[PDB]
Amino acid sequence: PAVGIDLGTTYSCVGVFQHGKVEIIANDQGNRTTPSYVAFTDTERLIGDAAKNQVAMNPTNTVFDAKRLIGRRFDDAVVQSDMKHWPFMVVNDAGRPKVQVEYKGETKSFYPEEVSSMVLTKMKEIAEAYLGKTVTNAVVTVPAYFNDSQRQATKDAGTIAGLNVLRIINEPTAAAIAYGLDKKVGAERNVLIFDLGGGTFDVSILTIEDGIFEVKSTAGDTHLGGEDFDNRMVNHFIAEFKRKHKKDISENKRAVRRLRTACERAKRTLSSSTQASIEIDSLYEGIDFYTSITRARFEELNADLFRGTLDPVEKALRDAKLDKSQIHDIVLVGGSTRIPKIQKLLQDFFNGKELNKSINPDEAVAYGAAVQAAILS
Amino acid sequence: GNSPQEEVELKKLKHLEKSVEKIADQLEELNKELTGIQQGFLPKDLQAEALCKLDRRVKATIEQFMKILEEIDTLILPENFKDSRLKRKGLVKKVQAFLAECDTVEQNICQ
Ligand SMILES: Nc1ncnc2c1nc(NCc1ccc(Cl)c(Cl)c1)n2[C@@H]1O[C@H](CO)[C@@H](O)[C@H]1O
Ligand SMILES: [Cl-]
Repeated sequence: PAVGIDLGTTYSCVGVFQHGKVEIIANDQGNRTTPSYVAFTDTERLIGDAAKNQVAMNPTNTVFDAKRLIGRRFDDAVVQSDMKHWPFMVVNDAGRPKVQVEYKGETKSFYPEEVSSMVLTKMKEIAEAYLGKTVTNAVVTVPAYFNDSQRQATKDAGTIAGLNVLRIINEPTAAAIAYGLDKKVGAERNVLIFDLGGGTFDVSILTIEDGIFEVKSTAGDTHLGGEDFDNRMVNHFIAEFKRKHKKDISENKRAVRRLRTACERAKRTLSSSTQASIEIDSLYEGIDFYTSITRARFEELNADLFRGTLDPVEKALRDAKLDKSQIHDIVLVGGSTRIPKIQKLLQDFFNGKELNKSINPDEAVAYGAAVQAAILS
Repeated sequence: GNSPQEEVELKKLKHLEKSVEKIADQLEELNKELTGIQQGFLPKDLQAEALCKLDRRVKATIEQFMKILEEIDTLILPENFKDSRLKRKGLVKKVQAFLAECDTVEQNICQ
């Protein structure tokens, strides 16, 4: 057995190509993705869902977003600017970052690939629970814009975890492989991969001719995702509470959290029907918040954000010296790409060109990495 | 006009009411240990460590209550589902009162 692992910033996914078909493995809790979270307590280490569930009770010794620190030096613009927003401690070990935590009372410290090996041990254990075999061979994916140190740091993380890293494959190369784009014939084909997740937005241009891939260009927005769309709804409904009850809910953490959770869920509902209802009883000062939002209202709240997803697209094409007319395939990955308006904008950019979106966009990178680990295996 | 579908909702709410009862028992357990630990037994540095262990567990209780709320907040009950709507709201206010109990504890120990 050989597995493909998407090692995500927020969540990870493991596939195995078996019986002519990729099976995206469900974890011990029944979920097809696993949060890339690790928590240290008085008594034990928690990885995945167990580590995410308890991030409110222990935010200090709960580590995440380690993929933003892996392979980087300590004064990377990026390590510096995300350190500002992480409850866990990033220390400087002679210019390399290490996460410091409290674990059974002893203060412990860990390089990001020790934290990332933890998640890879999780994903590996996960697949072995489904298969009832030992699992050691894997393909692990990285972002196309990853450098040598970042590629090697990830490979290491796998090796520390007991895996045999058959290869490190870029995420868009993984997605493209999922859609049998490497199987097409003859003439060279340009491929735009549109990766919009919960928190980031990555654009890639790749070329494929005869099953041979090259990265052309890389763009994106490091802090645009579904979380920004949830906030636009939160603002909308806070202003609406204020209009109907003349109450300001926004300094109530638990009311805003309740609202925001109903927002995120209603948003998903809006990718598949045209109106979402919400009932939150006793939201603030005992007052029931019953409301409803249409897909057009949700779209309008996010209008600038949806269309601005096109400036990394145009900008990736600039960098690749390609006319928007010379992209032969468009592929959608990351969960926020279910939003119809976004699928629509994009089609209407590529003068009405079709899109590859039939494989669950949360699952497509691990799918492709599965398909490729079986071939390399 | 009692309908078969309302029974579905009343069953969810009953399942949620029994979880709520588990966390309320945890909250009772915490208050009991609080009372006993503040009751002098340990040197004050060691009490502090004990009280911070409880604090973290009150935090988990708060969290567990929030997760129940979040799931209650997924229900859509027609106006004619009067029995369900009353149960949903009874339950929300129960949790909310329990949440005040937690804050009261958490607010005092381990800062
Ligand atoms: N149908 C959808 N419409 C709009 N956005 C969706 C979306 N699905 C997701 N993500 C995946 C998802 C599926 C099921 C669940 Cl219960 C969850 Cl929490 C997330 N997202 C967003 O993708 C990001 C990664 O999860 C998140 O922003 C999520 O809200
Ligand atoms: Cl997900």
